[PDB]
Amino acid sequence: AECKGFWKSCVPGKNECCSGYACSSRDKWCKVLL
Repeated sequence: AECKGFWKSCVPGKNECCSGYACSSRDKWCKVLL
């Protein structure tokens, strides 16, 4: 099963993004550590 990316749309509490990525409910998108 594939996983979210960096620009994908995710929800808070789910963290569908791949390991190392964070979720932001502010814009409901994915995040990546600089």
